[PDB]
Amino acid sequence: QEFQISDPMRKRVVAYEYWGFWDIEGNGVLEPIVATWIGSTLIRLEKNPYP
Amino acid sequence: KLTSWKNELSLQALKADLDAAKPSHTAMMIKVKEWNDLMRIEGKAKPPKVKGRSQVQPKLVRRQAEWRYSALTEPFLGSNKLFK
Amino acid sequence: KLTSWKNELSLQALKADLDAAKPSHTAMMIKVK
Amino acid sequence: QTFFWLKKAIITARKEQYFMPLASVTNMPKHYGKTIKVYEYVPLLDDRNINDQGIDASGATIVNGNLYGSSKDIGNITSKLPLLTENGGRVNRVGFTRIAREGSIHKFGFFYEFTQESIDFDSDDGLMEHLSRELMNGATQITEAVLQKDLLAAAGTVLYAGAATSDATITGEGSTPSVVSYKNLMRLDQILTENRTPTQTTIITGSRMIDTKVIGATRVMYVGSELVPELKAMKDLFGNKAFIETQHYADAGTIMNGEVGSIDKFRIIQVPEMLHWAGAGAQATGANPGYRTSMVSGQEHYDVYPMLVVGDDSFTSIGFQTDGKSLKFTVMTKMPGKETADRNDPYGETGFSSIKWYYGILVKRPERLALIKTVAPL
Amino acid sequence: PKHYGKTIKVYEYVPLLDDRNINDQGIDASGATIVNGNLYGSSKDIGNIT
Amino acid sequence: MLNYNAPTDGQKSSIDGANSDQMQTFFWLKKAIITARKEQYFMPLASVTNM
Amino acid sequence: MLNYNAPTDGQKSSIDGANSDQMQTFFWLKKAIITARKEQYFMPLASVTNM
Amino acid sequence: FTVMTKMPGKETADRNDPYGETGFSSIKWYYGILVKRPERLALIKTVAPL
Amino acid sequence: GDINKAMFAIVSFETCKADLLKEKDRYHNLNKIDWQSSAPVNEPDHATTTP
Repeated sequence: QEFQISDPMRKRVVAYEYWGFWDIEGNGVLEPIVATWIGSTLIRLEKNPYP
Repeated sequence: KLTSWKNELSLQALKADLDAAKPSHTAMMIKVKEWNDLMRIEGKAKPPKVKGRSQVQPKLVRRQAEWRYSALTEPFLGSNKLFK
Repeated sequence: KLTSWKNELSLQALKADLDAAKPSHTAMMIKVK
Repeated sequence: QTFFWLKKAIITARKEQYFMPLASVTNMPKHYGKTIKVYEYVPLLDDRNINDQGIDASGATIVNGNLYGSSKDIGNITSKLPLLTENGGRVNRVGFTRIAREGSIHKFGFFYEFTQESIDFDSDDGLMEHLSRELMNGATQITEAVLQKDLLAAAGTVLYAGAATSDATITGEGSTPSVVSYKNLMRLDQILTENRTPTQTTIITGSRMIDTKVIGATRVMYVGSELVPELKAMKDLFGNKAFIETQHYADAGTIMNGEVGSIDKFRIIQVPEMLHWAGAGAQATGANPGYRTSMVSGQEHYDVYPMLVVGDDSFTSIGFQTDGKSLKFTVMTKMPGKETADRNDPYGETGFSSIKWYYGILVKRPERLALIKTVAPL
Repeated sequence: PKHYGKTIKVYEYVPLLDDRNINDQGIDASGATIVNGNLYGSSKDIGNIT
Repeated sequence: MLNYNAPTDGQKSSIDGANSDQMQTFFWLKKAIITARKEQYFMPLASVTNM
Repeated sequence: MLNYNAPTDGQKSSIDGANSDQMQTFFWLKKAIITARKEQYFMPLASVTNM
Repeated sequence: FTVMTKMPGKETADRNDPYGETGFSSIKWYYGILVKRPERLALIKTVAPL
Repeated sequence: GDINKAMFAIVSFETCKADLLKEKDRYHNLNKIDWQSSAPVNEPDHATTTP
């Protein structure tokens, strides 16, 4: 519970990820997306990369 | 705004979905914890402590799973190649 | 300064990592004993 | 003692909350105390620009640095114009001022206890899920109530109806009852327009369907469920009906959630949980025409109802590790058992579940919060 | 189903904040015991809630 | 028990000595609000003649 | 004459009004001052014995 | 030196403190000496200048 | 739970000055360490079978 590395570039911070379908264009067609956020910051948001 | 899509999801919608899905997951995990408790002899499994009597409990579930582990792991490790 | 790196680790960081990691090892070694 | 249980419990839903989504979130980094401050730069000509840095055209020192305050008088302007001569030098000087505001954070929480006998011997399965759901619903309702109370207390523009001038002077009985009138809505609109408050909506022009009316309201008003019967029967200045229901302009317009109609330049929204001061009004005698009262220390007193309007960028929600939403809850459950029983309870047969959060609000400019206090009918 | 008499029953859960929730498990902020368990009932007073 | 108390209101956190106090107590956004220019109506009407 | 004056010691700056004060009045290094461990001379001599 | 520490959180929540805002760090060790040849230890007692 | 994802690993061993002198270039700053007087092997944390 208490372990912390000295160097901040090696600190471990919990992150969340979301895999799901969304209607990106509002047209009624659902498409897969991926989104990653830490805390209250949305750091990445894009379509599904895997073929 | 990260991208150029017409409809942007935003964090609030995603967190609404998470907070909707969470109650079922929390109710589910209690059963998993109970099964692990039966396996490892903790929680409800552990016998009560009495000063003048024993508190031993032989491990049945652990034993039954102990042969199954080695029975199942072997076919995946029989050859140098894994995929055909 | 031993080497020419722009950022050097220094001994304080190393002992900090050692003292941070040691408590878990202490709790584990009891089981092996 | 043999009964057949339907195994489908009767459960209600959670209160819909309208004030919380309006808020905007400002982050507080940790290790900075628990207070936020900002600056406001007052313009040159406003009244608040008080400074001892003024020289008029004649060259003398004068008390007021700003050339002329927020005064529309022609004579005053003609008196205080900055004039210059051919051989000008050291003629006119001005100065500026900045103002600071702050907000802070508080802390809340509550918990409950259960026993393992309760969760085991009970006939109804899924008791735990029910208890957790009820707890979370209660927490959200409490949060929204706190936010609404703070907004009502921090209001800047207040318009008492009728002839009263305080909560105590609000009354229904008498020659001049204190109820909403069309002139009051017009006056509130005029004040808000003067305050440069940006308009939330846009004018709805006509449609092609038969029996369709046009509405030119540009703002949003929040009322309780108690005022709506009073509002439905208002008459405008000339005498005809004032309220315009939603079915008339459902086409050619977008009906927002909870909207009941539109009067003058306001689209009325009905909030289920709207708070009212109880007994704040004057004493109620036997001449009550049918307005709500409340029992205050053995005396009947009238009731006061908020009728709130919220402008744009009036406030933000201070967020301390509050994540995306304006509030973040922290909940932990300790399942009862002997394993937990080590120090306090030798047996440890009771568990618990606690929820806590940090709440804080900052009002940047309180001149865009408007509020009309009135009594409401039975 | 048979062999259950001629009676059927259900359970109705009441939320935390309604006044029907008459229980005896309250502790106030100071730490003392209080008469009502539910924080505040259906009441919508500013003063009572605050 | 080490506590925080209130750095303001004339109280001290227990970590702080007799000679010290907290360096930072508030947070500053560095974004100050601005009042927009009053809009003009009579100016567009006027026509210009050279002198 | 917009003067900085001396914000600390109670002499408010000229620009500030009757409600506000200078937001920052000092710079903080964030690199504290510490002392090292005392050297040990008798500890190296001793020897350890399990029991 | 056997060092134990419990940061505030779920693990330090208990019936006395249902929410849990506390903590502690502790350090302990064992000690004892056995003297095999005390004749070899030497000492001189004297006063010292100011 | 994976050795590959580990950031660091620290190992303590017994060595003599001849081992360090076998490759002079690798090691610097050997004069400060004493090699004349201290002759117990008593470092507590290090566990060894040496008498």
